Amino acid sequence: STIEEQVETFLDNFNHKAEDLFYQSSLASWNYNTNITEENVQNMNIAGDKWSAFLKEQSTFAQMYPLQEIQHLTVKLQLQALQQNGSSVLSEDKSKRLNTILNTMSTIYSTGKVCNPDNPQECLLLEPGLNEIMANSLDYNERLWAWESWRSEVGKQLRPLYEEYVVLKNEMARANHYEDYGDYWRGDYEVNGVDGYDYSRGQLIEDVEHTFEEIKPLYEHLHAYVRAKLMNAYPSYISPIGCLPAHLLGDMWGRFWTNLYSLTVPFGQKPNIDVTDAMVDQAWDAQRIFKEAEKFFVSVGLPNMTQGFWENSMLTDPGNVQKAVCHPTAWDLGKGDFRILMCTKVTMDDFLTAHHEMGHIQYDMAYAAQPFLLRNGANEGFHEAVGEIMSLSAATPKHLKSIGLLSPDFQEDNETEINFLLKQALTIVGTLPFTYMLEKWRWMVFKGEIPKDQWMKKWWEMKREIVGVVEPVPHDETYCDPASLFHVSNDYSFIRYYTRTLYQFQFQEALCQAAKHEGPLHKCDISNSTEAGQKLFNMLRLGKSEPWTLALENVVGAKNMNVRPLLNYFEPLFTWLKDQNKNSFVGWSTDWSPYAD
Amino acid sequence: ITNLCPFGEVFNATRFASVYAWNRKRISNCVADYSVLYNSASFSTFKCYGVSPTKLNDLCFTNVYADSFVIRGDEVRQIAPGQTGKIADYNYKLPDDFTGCVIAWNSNNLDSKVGGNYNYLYRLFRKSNLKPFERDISTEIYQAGSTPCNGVEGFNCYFPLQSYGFQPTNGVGYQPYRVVVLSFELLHAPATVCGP
Ligand SMILES: *[C@@H]1O[C@H](CO)[C@@H](O[C@@H]2O[C@H](CO)[C@@H](O[C@@H]3O[C@H](CO[C@H]4O[C@H](CO)[C@@H](O)[C@H](O)[C@@H]4O)[C@@H](O)[C@H](O[C@H]4O[C@H](CO)[C@@H](O)[C@H](O)[C@@H]4O)[C@@H]3O)[C@H](O)[C@H]2NC(C)=O)[C@H](O)[C@H]1NC(C)=O
Ligand SMILES: *[C@@H]1O[C@H](CO)[C@@H](O[C@@H]2O[C@H](CO)[C@@H](O[C@@H]3O[C@H](CO[C@H]4O[C@H](CO)[C@@H](O)[C@H](O[C@H]5O[C@H](CO)[C@@H](O)[C@H](O)[C@@H]5O)[C@@H]4O)[C@@H](O)[C@H](O)[C@@H]3O)[C@H](O)[C@H]2NC(C)=O)[C@H](O)[C@H]1NC(C)=O
Ligand SMILES: *[C@@H]1O[C@H](CO)[C@@H](O[C@@H]2O[C@H](CO)[C@@H](O[C@@H]3O[C@H](CO)[C@@H](O)[C@H](O)[C@@H]3O)[C@H](O)[C@H]2NC(C)=O)[C@H](O)[C@H]1NC(C)=O
Ligand SMILES: *[C@@H]1O[C@H](CO)[C@@H](O[C@@H]2O[C@H](CO)[C@@H](O)[C@H](O)[C@H]2NC(C)=O)[C@H](O)[C@H]1NC(C)=O
Ligand SMILES: *[C@@H]1O[C@H](CO)[C@@H](O[C@@H]2O[C@H](CO)[C@@H](O)[C@H](O)[C@H]2NC(C)=O)[C@H](O)[C@H]1NC(C)=O
Ligand SMILES: *[C@@H]1O[C@H](CO)[C@@H](O)[C@H](O)[C@H]1NC(C)=O
Ligand SMILES: [Zn+2]
Repeated sequence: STIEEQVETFLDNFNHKAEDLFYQSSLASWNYNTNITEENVQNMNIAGDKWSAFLKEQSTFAQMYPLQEIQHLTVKLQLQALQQNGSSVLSEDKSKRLNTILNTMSTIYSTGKVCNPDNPQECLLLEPGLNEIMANSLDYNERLWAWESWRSEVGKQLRPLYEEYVVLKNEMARANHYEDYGDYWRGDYEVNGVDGYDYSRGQLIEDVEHTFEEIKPLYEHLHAYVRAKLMNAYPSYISPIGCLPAHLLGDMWGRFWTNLYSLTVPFGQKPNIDVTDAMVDQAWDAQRIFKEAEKFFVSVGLPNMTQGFWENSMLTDPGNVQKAVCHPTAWDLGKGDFRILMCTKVTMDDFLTAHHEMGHIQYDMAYAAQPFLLRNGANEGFHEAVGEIMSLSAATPKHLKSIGLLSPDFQEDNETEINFLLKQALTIVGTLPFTYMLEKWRWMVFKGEIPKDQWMKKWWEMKREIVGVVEPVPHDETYCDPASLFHVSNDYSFIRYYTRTLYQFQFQEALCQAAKHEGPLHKCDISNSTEAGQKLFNMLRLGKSEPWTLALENVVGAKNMNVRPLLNYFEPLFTWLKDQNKNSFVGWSTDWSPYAD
Repeated sequence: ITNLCPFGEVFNATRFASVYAWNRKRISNCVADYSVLYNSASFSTFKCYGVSPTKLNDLCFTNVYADSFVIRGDEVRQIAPGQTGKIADYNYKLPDDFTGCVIAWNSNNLDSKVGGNYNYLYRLFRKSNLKPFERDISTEIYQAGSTPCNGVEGFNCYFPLQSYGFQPTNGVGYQPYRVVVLSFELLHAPATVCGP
């Protein structure tokens, strides 16, 4: 009848009663996210309020056990979680009010629509309407209209919501003894009570900023090189020392420069590494895509997707009729129900994203065995990294020739390697300044360093300063351009994409030793490598039972994140860009903007 | 006597019992062709212990028992001699050396309804483990603390029965499997069950 024995029993009783109620909440949230109606929001609201009231009930019990008396840290960590108070602290009105705010933004993003000025009866959603424009259009004004109208007609709707969202999210965080909501989010990386492996929430900022400074020179030359090619694409619209206009970047916010490959390819005469045309030419559908991703994980010893996956997942836009959150989401609903929601198109982009969000699923499956509260990635960065391990191997030309998307005569040469490296760089390098900048803006807004008065002022200052991107149209404080992105608007921490980008090369480095691939790291393609998969698996099955600092060392041999593997990947491109830019400016001035005054 | 065994009554039953209160029916005065069971091939798990099925057909007993109940898929592994876990500790314990057979099949289409089927229970807590073939249906509130419970749930006081949640969408491990455990007995009394 010791305290530790009582807590084990109390967690066990919790783990068994908890599973179904979470499953119900997941199951209702699935209905809304697949099919936005007013009714499904009510049902989703009820399921989550039922689950929240359960936690508040258990939290009250959990808070009665003296935390410090628990010896085994695996048990101690579960008990610690159950004492959190979470959102229960919010008064009932303030609690219902924030839930209503979040649902209103969630719907606005996925169902907001801007109508054509010449014809007001033809209106366009974000997906597929506006995303397609930003991803394949070569006309400046068309891209400008899509970019600006989405910000002005939808972003301005989100502004008064985000304002009150910050206030309530701050209330809740500071009541759980965090310094702001940004602190709460950073607590995901926190490690406590483990000698030599602890990680302070403050340490995360130091590391992100310290690592970032080593990325700047690579990015600057990528930036300088893209601006050079862009200056030919859009003749009179680009300054040779200025920042890049935001709407010319390849997608809606310039998060991934991927679609700029067509304008920025180094060697156009060499066969195309963008297999989008081959996929279309070979009549691939989304079924073929996910089956080729399933086939991949199996090649390294991982399991097939469950029958319930193929049965219940939404892998194509349901149609005009049913209104769905078209953003790629990977779903662990509990009780062995795994699903993917993604409005797949026949592109190399979606082909690679299928491997990404399916890697997400494999991780969910691997740690299914853990006790309820430990079913989760080691940290947000780990989870968002497993898929990009695969995306790294799948995108390689050797793998693409392997699955028939490249002609069987195509053989690699140096121009081919550069082409591949450049495309990988547009996706992977380009997002790092974008990602870091955004999260810094939120952390400053949440902390209170940016007043409500200067949100959009300071936002675009940092876009020019850090990302090297300028707005094509001056935006006053009626806007809320951060909220126009899925993560900002749907309440998801974004720093998880920065850390995952450093993680994925550390993991790749350790896996290409396990497959004993010799050569440069950018030709790895771990496939048919049971030895590699088993090394990766042995870390996934742990879930969150071990601190990520430890689990990361178990694979790569590193207590912390490092950029050396990332820069070693792109090293051959790095020297190449330096030589291409010898007669071009590198860097930018914050002052030039593509408009008056 | 040449009455074929009412196996169809147990294996094809409209409804099965919750595992914590498993249901056993005695088969008497009957001729049992055991091969026709394995030759239905519907079953996912069909393991026999302490006897060979081939030899089992040409063999007589004073009485045969069939214990039926339902549990989760990944919990079927606990219906085997010398096993530990939530089911074999507080619900249905087979002896370590056991003569009998364990039969199970996926019951998803039958016992899981949309929205959830909760009528299926399982014992979650008990003071001590079950002896083999012991059966417990006490509804007294488990007490984990020095503080008494007064017959109600509360702090360190948990109602000992939990409810299974079966939806069609669950993973195979969480899906409902139906289990039939075949006991044989030999008394100082005339055998009433044989094969051809
Ligand atoms: C991971 O592991 C899988 C499984 O091993 C690999 O998939 C195999 O890939 C190889 C080659 O890609 C397949 O082998 C065969 O390749 C033939 C290519 O022809 C040859 O080219 C020249 C001559 O043209 C020669 O040097 C040499 O013979 C080459 O093999 C294909 O044309 C064959 O396809 C034929 O299959 C049937 C069988 O007779 C014929 O009827 C057809 O008409 C067709 O022509 C043949 O398939 C091998 O089959 C693949 N295995 C599987 C199970 O699919 C992956 O490549 C590997 N991945 C990585 C990254 O290593
Ligand atoms: C996307 O989500 C939307 C959600 O709005 C889905 O649209 C719904 O689709 C379902 C399909 O199952 C419809 O639900 C059905 O409604 C039937 C209506 O029946 C009426 O007559 C009955 C007379 O016997 C009466 O019982 C019934 O309800 C009343 O009594 C109930 C208690 O008995 C009570 O709970 C109700 O509140 C009400 O008072 C109706 O008057 C019903 O017979 C069916 O059993 C079933 O429930 C919804 O109507 C749809 N919602 C709409 C149209 O707004 C849509 O399908 C989803 N998309 C996809 C692809 O699935
Ligand atoms: C539980 O019920 C199922 C049926 O719902 C039983 O399976 C059935 O077994 C009988 C065996 O006599 C099968 O009948 C056979 O049909 C052929 C048809 O050509 C006939 O020629 C044979 O002589 C024989 O009579 C029947 O088809 C079969 N049904 C199904 C759907 O498989 C099952 O045996 C029952 N379980 C138990 C333990 O009794
Ligand atoms: C979570 O909220 C509860 C609200 O009850 C807090 O419990 C209270 O704590 C304060 C200070 O310790 C006391 O004045 C109250 O008496 C407590 N509650 C009750 C019911 O008496 C709890 O402190 C909060 N969580 C944390 C970590 O502080
Ligand atoms: C994963 O699923 C695939 C696709 O269903 C399986 O491939 C089939 O395997 C069976 C027998 O193993 C063959 O008869 C089929 O022709 C295969 N292709 C199909 C059905 O399209 C594969 O075996 C599964 N792998 C694992 C490990 O379960
Ligand atoms: C690629 O670069 C190597 C580096 O040593 C160089 O020697 C060679 O010219 C190139 N290989 C080709 C063109 O096949
Ligand atoms: Zn992801």
